[PDB]
Amino acid sequence: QPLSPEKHEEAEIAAGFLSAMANPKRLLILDSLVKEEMAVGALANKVGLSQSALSQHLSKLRAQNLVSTRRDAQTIYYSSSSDSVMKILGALSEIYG
Amino acid sequence: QPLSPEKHEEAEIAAGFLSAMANPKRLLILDSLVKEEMAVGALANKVGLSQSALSQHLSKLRAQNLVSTRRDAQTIYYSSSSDSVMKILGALSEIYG
DNA sequence: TATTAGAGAACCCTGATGTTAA
DNA sequence: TTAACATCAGGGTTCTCTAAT
Repeated sequence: QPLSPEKHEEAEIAAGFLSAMANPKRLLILDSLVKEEMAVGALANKVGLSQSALSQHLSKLRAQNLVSTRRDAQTIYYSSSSDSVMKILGALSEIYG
Repeated sequence: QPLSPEKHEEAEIAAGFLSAMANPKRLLILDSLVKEEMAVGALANKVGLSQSALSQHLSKLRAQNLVSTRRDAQTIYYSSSSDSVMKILGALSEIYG
């Protein structure tokens, strides 16, 4: 028996989320943001990424609703309070010790 | 100030794994294979995939060592007994109910 | 059955241009 | 103007399907 289109739907969404997490630098980002608030520049020096590239990664994380922001003047502070991210990171830390 | 190259590597491996899982059809596949043994044809007909495409996806799953194979000479049976896969799927099913 | 090649799109960098607040 | 980010434009790389007269 073939799978019901709803299962396909679920798999599609889950895959979108996982894909948002399925990148090394993005993973480092989510780790760091889960543990603290950071300015984009500081993030750039923490994952060793350029401002443009990191801003794109952050945009893709925003696309999946994986990060939150607060504004102070010209500086934006990113953080992560996504249950999903913490669950996945938890599983990952259970796997690789 | 920046993350240690060791952390970069950890992130690389974890991201490689997640990338292996970050696909809808592949997710359905890993679900089905985690819960039972199946022949390639049956898999192809339950996830709504062609033989070639499914064979390619399974090739990628094998590349990350997320599945095992058994031969009945003309028929090959795929299965999954990776704790990591079950952890990620567990988290996913914890999220989306 | 697994392997190939190819089209079309998504990815992910660099570098330049936009947006927003002091 | 400067400062901190966002987004655009391009080009190389990677994905995932179909075709295999």
